[PDB]
This record gives sequence, C-alpha cells and structure tokens, in this order.
Amino acid sequence: KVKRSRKAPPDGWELIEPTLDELDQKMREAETEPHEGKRKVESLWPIFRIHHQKTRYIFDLFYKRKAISRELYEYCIKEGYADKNLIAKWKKQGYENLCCLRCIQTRDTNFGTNCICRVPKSKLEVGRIIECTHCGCR
Amino acid sequence: MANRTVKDAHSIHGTNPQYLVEKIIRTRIYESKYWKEECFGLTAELVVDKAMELRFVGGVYGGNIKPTPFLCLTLKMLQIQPEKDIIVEFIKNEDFKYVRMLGALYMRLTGTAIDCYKYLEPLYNDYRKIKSQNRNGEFELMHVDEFIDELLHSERVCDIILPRLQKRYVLEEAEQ
Amino acid sequence: EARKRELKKNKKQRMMVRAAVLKMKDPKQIIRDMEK
Amino acid sequence: GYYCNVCDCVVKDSINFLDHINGKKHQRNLGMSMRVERSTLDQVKKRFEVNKKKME
Amino acid sequence: MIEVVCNDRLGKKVRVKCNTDDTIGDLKKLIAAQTGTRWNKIVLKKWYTIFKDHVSLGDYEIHDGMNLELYYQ
Amino acid sequence: NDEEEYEAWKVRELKRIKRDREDREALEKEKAEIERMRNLTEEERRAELRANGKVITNKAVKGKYKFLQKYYHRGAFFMDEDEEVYKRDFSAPTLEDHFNKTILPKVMQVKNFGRSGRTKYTH
Amino acid sequence: SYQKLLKYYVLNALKHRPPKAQKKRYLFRSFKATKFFQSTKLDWVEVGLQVCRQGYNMLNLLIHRKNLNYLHLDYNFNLKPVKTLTTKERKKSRFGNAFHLCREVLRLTKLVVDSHVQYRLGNVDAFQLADGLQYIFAHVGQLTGMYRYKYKLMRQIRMCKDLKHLIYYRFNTGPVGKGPGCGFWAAGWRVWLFFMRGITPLLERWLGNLLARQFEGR
Amino acid sequence: PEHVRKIIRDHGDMTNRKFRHDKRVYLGALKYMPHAVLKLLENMPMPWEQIRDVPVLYHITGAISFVNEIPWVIEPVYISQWGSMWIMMRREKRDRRHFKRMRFPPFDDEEPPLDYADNILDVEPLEAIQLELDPEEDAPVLDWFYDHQPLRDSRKYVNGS
RNA sequence: UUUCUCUUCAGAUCGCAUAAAUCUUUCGCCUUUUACUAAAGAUUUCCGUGGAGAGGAA
RNA sequence: GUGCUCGCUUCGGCAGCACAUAUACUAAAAUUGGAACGAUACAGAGGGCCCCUGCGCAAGGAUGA
RNA sequence: CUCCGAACGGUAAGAGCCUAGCAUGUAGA
Ligand SMILES: O=P(O)(O)O[C@H]1[C@H](OP(=O)(O)O)[C@H](OP(=O)(O)O)[C@H](OP(=O)(O)O)[C@@H](OP(=O)(O)O)[C@H]1OP(=O)(O)O
Repeated sequence: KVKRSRKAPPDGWELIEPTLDELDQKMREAETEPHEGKRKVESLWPIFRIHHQKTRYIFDLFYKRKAISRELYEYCIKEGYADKNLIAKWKKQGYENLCCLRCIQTRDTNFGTNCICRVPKSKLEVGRIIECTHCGCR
Repeated sequence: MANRTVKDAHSIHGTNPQYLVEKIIRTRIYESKYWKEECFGLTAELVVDKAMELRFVGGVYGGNIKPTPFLCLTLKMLQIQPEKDIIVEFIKNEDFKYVRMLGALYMRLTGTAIDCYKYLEPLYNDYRKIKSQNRNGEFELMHVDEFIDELLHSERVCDIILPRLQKRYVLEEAEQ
Repeated sequence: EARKRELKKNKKQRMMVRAAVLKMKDPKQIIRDMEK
Repeated sequence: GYYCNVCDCVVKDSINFLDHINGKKHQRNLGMSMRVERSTLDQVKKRFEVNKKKME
Repeated sequence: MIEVVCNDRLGKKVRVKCNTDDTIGDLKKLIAAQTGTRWNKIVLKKWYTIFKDHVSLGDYEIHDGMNLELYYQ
Repeated sequence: NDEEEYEAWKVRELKRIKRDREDREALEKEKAEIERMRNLTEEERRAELRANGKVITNKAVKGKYKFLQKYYHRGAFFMDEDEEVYKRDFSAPTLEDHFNKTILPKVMQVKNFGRSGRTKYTH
Repeated sequence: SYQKLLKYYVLNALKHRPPKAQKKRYLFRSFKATKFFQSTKLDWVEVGLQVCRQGYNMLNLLIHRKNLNYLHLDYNFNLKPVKTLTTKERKKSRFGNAFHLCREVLRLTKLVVDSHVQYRLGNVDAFQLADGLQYIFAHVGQLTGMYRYKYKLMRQIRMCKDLKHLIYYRFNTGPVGKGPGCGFWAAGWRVWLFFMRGITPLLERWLGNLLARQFEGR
Repeated sequence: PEHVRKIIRDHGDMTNRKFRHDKRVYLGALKYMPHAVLKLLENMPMPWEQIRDVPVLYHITGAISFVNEIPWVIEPVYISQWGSMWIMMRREKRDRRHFKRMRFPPFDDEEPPLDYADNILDVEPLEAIQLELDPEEDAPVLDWFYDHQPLRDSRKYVNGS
C-alpha cells in the first residue's frame, strides 16, 4: 500500500514493485471481501496470511538472501509495509513461524499474546482437530 | 412482511440492505397507496410484469412526499435483491426502456464502482425521450443521456442520496 | 399556581370515574352479558 | 365496509384495509408466500413472453 | 421586516428573518441556511396546515413570531 | 424526428465530453493561475496592477442596528450557491426593535425573567 | 474583545494553585493490558471517519433499543422526525440533557472530519481549507446547537468571537482590508480542546447515570 | 493494520456480523467513554504536514478507535511554522481575487464519505502551503521543518522516541 | 544508549496556560425547576507533568 | 519449523540433541412467539406503592390496591 | 454599536377491528 513518504524511494526500489504490489492487491481484495461465508472471524484469517506473506518476503529480501540494502530494511518498515516488532519476534530461536496470538497460553492478553502456531506439533491439536480462533494456524 | 428478501441478504456495505434510501422516504413508501398492491410478494418474475407497465422515471412529488411507482418498484427490487445476471439482462434490453433504467439505477445503488462504469457507459448513446415527474407534479420530457449525466456526475438525481461513487480520474490512474 | 394542580387532580378523578362508568356497563361487560 | 372472508374481520377504511391481508395472521395461515428468487432463466421468459404478448 | 421562528422540539429552535411580501421558497432557503439541511427536503407545518412552496408569505399573513413546526421530507 | 435526435445526441455528447477535459485541465489551470499570479505577485507591478474583481459569492450589505437590535446570524451553511435570497440587508427591526429604546426610563433588555446576561458595549 | 480576553486571562491567573494529587491515575494505559483493546497505526482521516461511524451506530442502536421506529439522525447528527409524532410520542422523545449534548458534540466532530475528508477528496484544497475551519469555529459558536444542554458555552463563544476580531485587525491590515481573511485556529481549536478535556467527566457521569436507566432499571 | 477496516464491516444487522453478542457494551463504552473527540480535538494533523499517522487503540468489536498519541510540538519550531503559514496566508488572501471557502456542510445529507479515502486513498496532496525555502539563509531549519516529527532519527536533538 | 510496563513521593509558575463540577457566601435575575449571570473561599474530576525500585527489545 | 552432533555417516538421508507446550459465550447455525395510545369507524368533558420523561432523590406527567 | 437560549409546566380520557421493526441460543433424554 503506497500512499506517500515525503521523499524519494531508495535505489533498489524498482525490484520490489511487482511482487509487493501483487501482495498488496491480494490484501486489497481480502479487505473488501464479502462477509457472507465467514462464520464469525473467518474473514480475519486471510488478512493475517497476507501480512505473514509480506513480512516473509521483505525478511527474505532484508538479510536472509542479503539482496536488499540497509536502507530498504528500515525504510520499507518506516513506511507501512511490514512489522518491525514481528521481525524482532522472528529473531528468536523458538519463534520460527506463527501468527500473532491464536493458540498461545495466558499472556498479557486474557486469551493470549504469543502465536497462532505457538502450540506444539507433538501434543497440541487435541485428538485430531487443529485450528485457531485468531489465525487458524494449524 | 417487508423486512428482508426471503431469509438472508448480502448486505450492501454502503449503508444497509434496505436502508440505502433515506428512512423518511422509505417509511413514506410503506405508508402509500401503491404499496398495497404488488407487495404480496415479487421475487424475480412478476417484477418484470409490474415494471414495464409504468412509463415514468421519477421520485417524489406533491406537497406531501408522494412516491411514484417507479421509486416504489425500485425499492421493491431493492428488498428483493435479485442476482447480477438478471440485472445484466435488463441492462442489455433495448426494447423495454424503463426496465433498463431500473437496472442502471439498482446497479448504481447495488454494485462496485468498477462494474457501475462497466455497465453504465453504454447507456451514453440513447438520445430517446424519458418521462419524469417534477416535485410540483408537472411532468417533463428528458433525454436519457441527461439522466445518466445527472446520475454519475450529479448527486441525488432522484430523491435518493447516492453513496459517493469515486471520481473517474483516480480509477483512470489505477485501472480502466 | 396550586389551583392548576387542584383542577388537574379533579379532572383526573372525573376521567377515572367516567372510565369506570363506561367500563362497568361496557359493551364487553353489560351488553356482552346481555346476550348471556 | 371492507370485510374479509378467511381473515374473519372488517376494516372501516381503505388504506387501513390494504395494510391487513399483506401479512395477516390468517393470511399467513393460508400459506407461506415468501418470495423465492427464481432462476436466471425466469427473467428471460418473463421478458420474452411479455415482449411477444404485449408488444407482438 | 418579519422575524419567524422555525421551531421544533428536537434540537431545532431556529429564528429566520423572512421578507414581507416574499414567497416560501426563499424562506426554505433561509431555513436551510440556518438549519443545515437540503433545500427541497424541508417541510413546514402547523397541525397539518402544510404550507406550500408557491403560496406567498403574506397570503397566509404570517407576522413576527409565528412559530412553525419543522419537519423533514 | 430521428434526424434531429441524433443531431442533439452529439450536442449533449460534446458538452459532456467538454466538461470532462475542462475538469482535468482545471487542476492544472488552477495551479497555472497561481503560477501566473505568482509571477504577477513577483514582478508585474509594485501596486500598479490588479487584474482582479474582489469577487464574493454573497455580499452582506449590512446597515446599522438602531440601539439594541438583535445580532441576527444569517447562517453559514449555504453560500456557494450565491442565491439572491441572501442579498437582502438584514439590518432591520424584526419584532420589537421598531421602538426607539431611548425614551424608556433607564433600560429594558428583557423582562422575560431570564436576564442572565449583562452587557451593552458601553466600555 | 481585548477587554474580554484580558478578563479571561486574569481570572485564569487568579484560580491557579499548585496541583499535587490524583496519585498519577492514567487512562488508556490499563485498557491495552486487557483483551478489550488493541493498538494500531491507522491514518488520521480513517480514525476520524471510524469515530463518526461508531458514534452514529451507538446513537442508532440506542434509539432502536427504545423501539422508536420513527426517528433518524441523518449522519449530520440533526435528529429528524418522520410522521409528526403527536399522539403520545412527543412526550417520549423529550431528551433535553445528554442526547442533545452528545448529538451536538458528535455533529461538530463529524463536521470537522468530513471537512478534512473533502480536502483529501478534492475540496478547494488551498487556504480555503483554513478559512473553512475558521468559519467552522464560528459555526460552533453559533451554528452548532449546543446552547440548550449547557449555557456556559457563551463564555468561550464570546472568547472565540473576540479572538476573531483579534486576528483580522492583525491580518486584514494593509492590502487585505475587506475580504474574508482565512485566519487560523491556533486559539479556537485550543479553547475547544481545553473545553472537551474539562467536560469529558461530566458526560462520563451522565452516561453512567443514563445507561443504567435504559439497560438495568430505574 | 487492516483488522480495523474488516472490524468496521459491521454497522448494524440481524446477527449477521457480530450484531447480537457484540451490541451491549458496543453501545455502552461507545456512549460512556467518548474520549476521541478530545483526541481528534487534540491531534490535528498539522496541515503543513497533513499525512499524519495517528496511532489508534480500537475495541475488538469496533466500539471506538481511541487515540493514544499526544502532540509534543517544539515551541520555537511550532511558532516559526505558524508564522510562515501566517505570511503565506496573507499572500494567498492578497493575490487571489475570488475566494471559495464556503463548503460548510460536507457529507451531503446522509452520504457517509467512507469510500476512496478510507481506502488506499490514491489522492494525497501533502504539499499545501510548504513555503519554498532557499537554502542560503534558511539552510539549518530546512530538512527538519516540513516533517511532523523532526526528532526521530536525530539522536542529538531528541531525548528518545 | 532507546522504549513499554507501576506499586511509589510531588507544594518547582509540578503545566511562562487554563477546563469543568460540588459545597459555602455575596449580586443580577426570577413564573416552578433544570439550564443561568459575575466576585470570594475550599474539596474533587478530567488533558497532563516531574523523580526513584523491579521486570520486558535494539 | 529453527540451529547443532568432531553422531550413523552421507552430503540422499538415518538417529539424537536444545528453543517453541494447550486459544475457543465452541457451531458459518437451529427453531421459538409478543407488544404503538399507531391510522381508521363511533358518543363527545361537573398518606405511600407500581410506571414514564429526565442529570441531579432538581423538576415534570400519569393508570393500576 | 453586533450578548444570539433551550426543555418541563402542553397537547382529555375512551369501549369494537387491524397491521409490526425487535428478542432465546440452553438444561436434558
Ligand atoms: O459585519 P461586521 O460587523 O463588519 O463584522 C464582520 C462579521 O463579523 P461580526 O459580525 O461578528 O463582527 C463577519 O462575520 P460573519 O457575518 O460571517 O458571521 C466577519 O466575516 P468572517 O466570518 O469571514 O470572519 C468579518 O467580515 P470579513 O470577512 O469581511 O472580515 C467581520 O468584520 P468586517 O466585515 O468589518 O471585515
């Protein structure tokens, strides 16, 4: 979502345009999507999926692939395209991949504040059913 | 009963399913002589019969708010909420006029602005006549091009307020 | 000033009396019982 | 004035009577007439037959 | 020149200064200029004595202070 | 009159098509008019050129309240229309300002048993 | 005007005692700790439109809980009747106190927000914007109908009307001599901010008193 | 980010989208803790930099989007900004003859403007009255004067975030 | 080095200005009240602010 | 899923190591029935409790033991 | 010489007929 930044972009911005705007179009489609069909909060799963995809892409470009410069790894977050605190959460060894909070224990929030996929793969998903009210991160 | 269509409705995100019209004018449509007949139920088919038998295109007249059967039938189709295929069939109908007019109107009030342009642009070539009732009861012969010009460019071409369709410049900068 | 309240109380009492008179021998009380 | 046969009532006005059978309890007892949205071909036939009968 | 009180018991006690031999369309223009509603939507009543948009003001013979129950179309 | 209808269908199509392009260029014309006024304000003339009209939508041709004629507010809700109903010079006595309000004994603001305010611009 | 401004200034200078109390009680600091709040970075016009829509939704749900199906706010927060309720209904809709005031406040707020929306949506876009804001504070002085719920407004409204001519005789001096000086809201907006900051608790109390009457009993 | 907008998708319905269960305190806190009219009366976007950020605490059901942000405009920079604006407004009042600023009621009598600017909002003229400064005398007050937060990446003129 | 959490002490124009309410007195009103007017004193509420543990990111 | 065993032993993998450990007024649903002092026809006035408007235990208006 | 106010004190009470936006989400076999 490109609105304005009161300045010019960095040098390596042209490479980001197509994939970034494809993901932004997916987000705009999921934002104006219909409510009929979403049970209670099913409409709020794919928005988290898209945000996760955007953070994944900008993080892979930041220093995982070492392609994006140091300006883009702060300017892309300086303007609104990804989350800095979320990537800081990814810096931990345990916080590999999960949503904001959909299967966490009693964190600062009464329901949870850790992650959607925070539950274990070896003991969670009681019996057989895996799901998450906030993001559905099975 | 005049609450919903049958049991459920994809709520138009603008204001509400039925309340896209002002509540005053809606309540006037209910308390009306024409609402007695044809309000027993009109889903998809009988709407076509009740539509072609009223050759007016107008809103409110009289000192009291006097709704035309044009406006009341627009509201009836609004409560019915037909599918887009029927509305597209009415939009592409050249023989009957006011059916196409109602298709355009409901598409303006029920539809994305992209589809609004896509289905209202080819209505910019009918130089034919259209009958419309002024607020003082007196009629006037108006061209259809003037009608769509007041619809898209102008606000409240009828008594209804329109839900702020975008400017063409932004869409031209972004899309078709 | 209190005369207004006194007249209002008198009018309320008279209205209650008239309502009781119309209801006691009402069509649903007297005339309805006239058929029984 | 106006008097219904199945509704078993009488309305002493015109507009007041018009707002009676359109959603009456006895009218409901006669049958549920909820507007069922017909198929897309329904409007097609409603247009074709009416153009063939009224016009033609 | 006349002062009229376009009144209502719903947060609209408006005081419009109408002309002597003026119509009511201009009076509705003033009522919208002081009330904040579209011109053609305003309605003026006094126990269902709906004043119309062509009957003049001196025709009914309104004078200073004649309040009018305001309603909307 | 089909030959006349198609002739006017272009008459309306030309005006409607002219309004579109006239609206697009107006954004540049407004910026260009500021640029023309920019150089006009810069090096046109030191108090030797106006090229203007001081145009206002509705001229409030006020008068002089007699002694305590109420401060009537026109209501600033609709003024872009430039309706002629506004140009009437609301400086007249409405209900009770017809009097002189000087022959009175000392003063009379309002005897309606509500004189919370106290002011008459003496100071 | 300057006399009234100096009067307010000196009366403010008098009632100035060192405040040291309240034990540092802060709001919007413990809400986020619970699951009844979430922080976000949303554009200002978006937040304003959201607040206006939320206020209209709240008032509409209030009027709908009362089963009054013959009233309408119209999104300018001008409560509009429908069919001349005069049998026993006009005695049922005599709010007078808080509905009137909340209506006036949300009307002012939504009006400012929609003005800036038209700015972003292709308004005059020039100094005409700030001129409009100056006229909007004049209208809050006069146009916005907040008199009935509170008559103490006239103090700050005379303050704003004096602040008006405090500027034009400092702005409309020289070439600009008659025309509408667009001015600024450096003082108007300031006064209304202080006003709302001081009067938040009154409406908190009135809603605490009213919501129990419309939701619990009497 | 966009959770708010989908949380606004419900404006009132018959248990369609969080209507029934999310109604009672959705009304209660909506009418009890307004506390946003003040913030909007205290978080003007500073029109010389009208691209404001406005962080917003929002109830989950969508009752109110409360603003937690507070303005901390630096006094002398603030006064210099509004003085430059004073000069430019005098200039625009002197030069222009016809002055259209009378759009008094917006929203068009029950036309909610929530469209095309509660969105991607392609239009963004944030260059309203930004005075063109010649970096010959106004150099040191140049790159930290048309930004509403001229302290973030300073580390010398700002104690912190 | 930078921030968020909070129990805690403020008589620094705690905030180079400035909101309201409650109570007690004194005026103007007054048809009853609520809304009121302009002066004094005190107690609270809200926009806040200052200085000191402990616990969480770069 | 992440990083690693001078692991089995390849760079295919096999086994192990440590981080991460329990959200869910569960259901997009189901059925369930009522109230205008509201329009219309009709005659056309000699002590507290239960309710409504309401911010004040300000004030105001009201049938039902 | 520009200071501009709102609510209550207000619409008799009545018997016959009629129409409706709203609300529960469960215990248990
Ligand atoms: O008509 P005047 O007695 O000369 O005073 C007017 C009047 O203000 P006041 O009536 O309160 O003194 C205008 O206010 P409004 O009538 O619009 O409410 C105001 O105009 P603005 O609203 O734009 O501020 C401004 O008039 P102007 O715009 O020409 O400056 C002002 O003083 P002047 O008319 O003497 O200039």
